[PDB]
Amino acid sequence: MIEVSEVIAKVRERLNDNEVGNYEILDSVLVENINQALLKICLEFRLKKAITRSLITEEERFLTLNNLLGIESVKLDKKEIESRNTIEKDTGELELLILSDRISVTPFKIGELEVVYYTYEEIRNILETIKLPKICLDVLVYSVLCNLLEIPNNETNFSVLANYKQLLKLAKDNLTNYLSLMYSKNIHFSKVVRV
Amino acid sequence: MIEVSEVIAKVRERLNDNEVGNYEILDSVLVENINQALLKICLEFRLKKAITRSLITEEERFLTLNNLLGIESVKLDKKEIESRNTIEKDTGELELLILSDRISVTPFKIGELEVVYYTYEEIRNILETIKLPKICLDVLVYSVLCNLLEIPNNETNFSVLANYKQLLKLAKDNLTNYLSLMYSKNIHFSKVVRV
Amino acid sequence: MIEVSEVIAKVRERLNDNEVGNYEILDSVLVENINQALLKICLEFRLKKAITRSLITEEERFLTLNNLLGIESVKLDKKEIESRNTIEKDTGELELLILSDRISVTPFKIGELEVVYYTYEEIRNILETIKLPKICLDVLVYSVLCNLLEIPNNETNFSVLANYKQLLKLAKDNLTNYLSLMYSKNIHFSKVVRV
Amino acid sequence: NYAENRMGNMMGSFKAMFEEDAVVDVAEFVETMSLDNAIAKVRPNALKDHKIQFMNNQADLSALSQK
Amino acid sequence: NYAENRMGNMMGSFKAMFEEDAVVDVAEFVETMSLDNAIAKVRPNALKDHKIQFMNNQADLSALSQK
Repeated sequence: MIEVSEVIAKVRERLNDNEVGNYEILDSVLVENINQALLKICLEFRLKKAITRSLITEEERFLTLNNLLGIESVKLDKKEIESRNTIEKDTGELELLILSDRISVTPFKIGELEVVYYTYEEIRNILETIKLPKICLDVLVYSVLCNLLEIPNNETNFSVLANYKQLLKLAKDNLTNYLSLMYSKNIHFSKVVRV
Repeated sequence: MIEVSEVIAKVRERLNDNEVGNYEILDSVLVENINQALLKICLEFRLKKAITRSLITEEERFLTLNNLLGIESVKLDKKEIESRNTIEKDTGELELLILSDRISVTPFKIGELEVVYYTYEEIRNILETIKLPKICLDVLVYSVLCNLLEIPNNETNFSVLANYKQLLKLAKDNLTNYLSLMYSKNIHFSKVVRV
Repeated sequence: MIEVSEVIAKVRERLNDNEVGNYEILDSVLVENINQALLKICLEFRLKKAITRSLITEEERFLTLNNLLGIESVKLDKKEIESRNTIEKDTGELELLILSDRISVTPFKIGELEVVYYTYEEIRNILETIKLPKICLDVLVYSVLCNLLEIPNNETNFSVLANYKQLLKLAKDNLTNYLSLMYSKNIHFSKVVRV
Repeated sequence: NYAENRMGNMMGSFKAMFEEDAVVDVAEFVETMSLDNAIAKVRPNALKDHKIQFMNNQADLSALSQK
Repeated sequence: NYAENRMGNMMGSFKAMFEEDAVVDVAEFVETMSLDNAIAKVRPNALKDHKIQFMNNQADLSALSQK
């Protein structure tokens, strides 16, 4: 778990804005930028998988998720749902209807939905805590810092942004190392193709 | 959903015009540029699919759509309409007539039209809300920002525009990542060609 | 539909001439340049197809079109007219005579002409409206703006013109995207050659 | 039987490493790409970055034929 | 018997040196890579750095066939 205070402190130090009195960058701006960074980080690395198992009937037809990034598996009464669409097809094959963070089934059928998806748990207060591995700290800083360096404070801000991009790439490499060590098999040989 | 206030604030900060009193760029200009950005974003990525199922008879012959970008499927009484034209051919094969956001059928036949198309839902007020995924925020900023950087405020505005173009390209890559994770199949192998 | 006011405003802003009192560039010049831009845009992209079905007899021998760009199909009594010429051949094969926005048939025969061609609907007032897709706005600005940047106001006007040329190329790419999505088939495979 | 079915799978199919931001609707792209007459429309500037790597599938057709 | 089983292992399989930060879930990647129709989705900017080195497995098929 990462506290927001330490991310904020590192960003303030890096922006030469570690002054309690002045705060040229408002904390609302920093919290919004941290939300954006959490968005990008959780989308690119698929950090948070969530499972929701609800029921849809004729009364309520939609399943309201929260902070949706992507759906990787849908079951309806232990039956695979195959295609995804946003158009509300009248009849045909059974597809999953996505309505911008509302989930239903296109040629509607009474039943239950077991959906696997991805989530943010974004923050709104400086005293909150980000439920992410500590290795994700440097990728949060260096990603939110590139978002703020492009305020035209200095004539050489974009070269500094370019340097921070490489630093961010290295941080992402570290994060990938961690994720592979956690959630991946410890294998050393491949399997023969069986057809 | 994205509020217009946060897009506007980021653009103002980036243009060194975050001054409440002065506002060198009028808010009408920003809202028009945001409409242009929504145009380009929704066209390139085909974000919004809409379905309209109306009826055309001899009394009213045209179907007035709104904020049209493209037609991807037309049915007339559950019959595929094949070609598209803007010339009002007298007779021949059955074609779809497009009249700059008015839809009809060229060798006119009484019936119904089921049309799938693309839409803007553009904005007109600063207090409105853009119904788009939050990941689309950075592509809205960096695209509207390149539209304003080419006001000749500075002699080095075009290099800054070039940097923002690369930033926009990365934002579009993130958006494509999101769209693939949402509205695309989770597959890992191809199918054999069957002829 | 695009209002002329917004094109004019963007051009004025881009030329550092957004001053109501001064107007270093007269509005007649801007409207003429916008007419030129509409010319080039409608010619290159074949935006406007028009059909005219009139009758030619011995009394009046010519068909006066308007804002002609090109002819893509001619029928005379549902008979294809093959070749085009401007020389008034006395006898021979049946050809279409073009006389700088006057259409007739070369070895003249009484009948009717069904002609498909291209049109401008150019503008003459600042309060008019351009009947074009909104996506065509940026191609109108960036094309009329390159026409005005080459007034020798500045010693670095041609590099700015070169930058605006690339911007115009991107705008044309967007316009081609839109046109393909509108007036083209939604196909994903080719057909086998049948000889 | 294994060699005949694996050789029937090797030809008539393609393998590729995709990045997760190469094209929108990558399942749709690999459906239309599996045909022998493929008109695949991708996003703009997706041919100059090379985020798709088509790997050579038939590196083992001759050896499997001989075996 | 050793030559037949080793030649059946050599073709129909691949070997590669991975870095420990090449891609997330490297076991998942080598599961989908072992197929003859592989659609492997990797992390962004993983095709331009070359952190995976696919080594040539069948450098010994012909000599084992002759032996």
